[PDB]
Amino acid sequence: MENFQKVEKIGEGTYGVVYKARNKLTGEVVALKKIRLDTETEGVPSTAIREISLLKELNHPNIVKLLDVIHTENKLYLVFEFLHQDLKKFMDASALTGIPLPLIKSYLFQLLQGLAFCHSHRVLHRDLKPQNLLINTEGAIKLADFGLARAFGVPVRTYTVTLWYRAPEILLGCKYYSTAVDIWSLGCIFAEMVTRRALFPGDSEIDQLFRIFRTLGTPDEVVWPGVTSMPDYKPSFPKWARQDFSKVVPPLDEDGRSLLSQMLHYDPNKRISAKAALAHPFFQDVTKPVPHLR
Amino acid sequence: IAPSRGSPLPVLSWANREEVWKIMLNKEKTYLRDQHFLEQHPLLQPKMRAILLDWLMEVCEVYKLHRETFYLAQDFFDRYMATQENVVKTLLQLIGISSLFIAAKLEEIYPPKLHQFAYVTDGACSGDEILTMELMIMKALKWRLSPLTIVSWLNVYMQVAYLQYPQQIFIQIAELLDLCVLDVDCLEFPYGILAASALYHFSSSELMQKVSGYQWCDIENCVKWMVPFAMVIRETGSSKLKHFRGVADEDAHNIQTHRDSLDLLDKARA
Ligand SMILES: CNC(=O)[C@@H](NC(=O)[C@@H]1CN(C(=O)c2cnn(Cc3ccccc3)c2)CC12CN(C(=O)[C@H]1CC1(C)C)C2)[C@@H](C)OCCC1CCCCC1
Repeated sequence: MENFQKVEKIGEGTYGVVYKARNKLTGEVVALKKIRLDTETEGVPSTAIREISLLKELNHPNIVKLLDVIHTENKLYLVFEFLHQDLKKFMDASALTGIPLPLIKSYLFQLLQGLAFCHSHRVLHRDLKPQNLLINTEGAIKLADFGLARAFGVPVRTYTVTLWYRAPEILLGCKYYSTAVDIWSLGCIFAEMVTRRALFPGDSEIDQLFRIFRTLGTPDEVVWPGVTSMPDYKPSFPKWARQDFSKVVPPLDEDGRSLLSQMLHYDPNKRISAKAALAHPFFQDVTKPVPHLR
Repeated sequence: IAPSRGSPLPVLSWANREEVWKIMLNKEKTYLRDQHFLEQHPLLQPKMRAILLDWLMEVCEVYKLHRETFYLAQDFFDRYMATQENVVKTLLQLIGISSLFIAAKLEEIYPPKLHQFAYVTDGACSGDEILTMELMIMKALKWRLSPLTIVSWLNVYMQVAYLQYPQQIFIQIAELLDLCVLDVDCLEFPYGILAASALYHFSSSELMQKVSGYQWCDIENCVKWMVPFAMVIRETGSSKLKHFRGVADEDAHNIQTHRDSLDLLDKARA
């Protein structure tokens, strides 16, 4: 840690403080997460061990890089690449002017590429919110904060994810998570980039559900087989009609509304996958397929 | 590596099966095995490792830890020892229990607490030593703690087959793998090969190939090496699936169990 100069505190979690630090020699700027081992009765925190090993496995342009792990004295330092700001700060800074649609398109495309890679690794992120998405000044965006990530070689169970980005199957009591919960979060973020306002800013589990219902319409067995049989489903739920996406996300064209609607499909079994979303015509301008063998 | 290996994964809605498969195949390139690593520790004997791993399995049963947790600890232990030299018998319990502590923190939702890992050592390992050792191991392993274990390969294979009662079949194959892993010579075979060969002994070459992609030629040597182990298991009748308080029935086959494997190990090696 001799060659690092702390520049400013940029964060703080249960397991440590995060600092923006500058390599005094090379001039590199990194994000230092300092874990005070003296205060950890269970040693290296399980979330830190899990996140370190995962990031060493997941190398991708749209996944924050873990540059180093340094054990000095009684401190463990996680050295991460530094990105000047998160997506929440960028959206707030752009609230008056709005984010140009080609930049919204590029960011969503990149987010889905990083997510598709995680899903290919059989890893669920489970905490995709604007604060966990980092941008640089070169047009890139990366998934970050893998503390809640879990491998799904076997089902990942729900245990008694920020409310605003929580999928309705979770709110209704599903016993397991799926890759669809990550797609749901990105769908919420896609709408938030377009409207400059969180799509479903609930203040309780039931308020969050009703907010979803008021926009996408109250689910039924036709649009989501099994809803009425879910643990927290109540036949007393009010009957709201789905709203036209032209009113929900006005700046979006037909292709954008189509993708968003598939990312927010109620049925987890039918919600678009990350790889399928990348193939959606909304991204034809930004990508073109490769010849297929067989 | 196994150029004759096909891809058995079915079509996947959530990802590109070719990419999922390639990622699984790449694990063997990062996570190495050295069946002769004990030659780096002249004062150790292979039976000491069988004794240590058998004791870890029993610890896992007592705390109802997952089979994945036990196999993570086995892989951490084996890879760590390959990076070290001249370890003596009196330090194996600490290395083993610390490997299990790391594995439980990775894999379990609510892992036992550190003082619990010190407790089962019956006053031979303190909590502070376990804390020191977990860091030694993790750094020597370069924080590469996500191998595809022997038992996770069994779940992959059984899931391809799915997509008598599968749960009982699973624990019976797992029990053969539990016996084989006690013999350091098992490390001659890729974890995926070991799992495919155990499944073959409870099924057929056709099913083995369909769920693992390996051709018969790929597993023949492992199968022949595994023969005495499968025979001693077969002569006893395989164990039965058990219920575990606090564990959902649909997850019961993933709980690590423990039987008198050291005696079986002797009869097999004979
Ligand atoms: C006890 N049940 C089990 O383990 C199940 N396993 C899975 O489904 C596992 C867990 N998984 C998830 O969690 C999960 C998370 N998102 N999505 C996608 C999604 C999206 C929207 C809605 C729903 C899902 C999946 C998918 C899963 C199948 N995987 C694969 O890699 C496939 C390639 C392969 C064949 C090996 C991992 C069954 C299949 O296994 C058989 C049980 C049995 C094995 C033999 C012995 C007894 C138990």
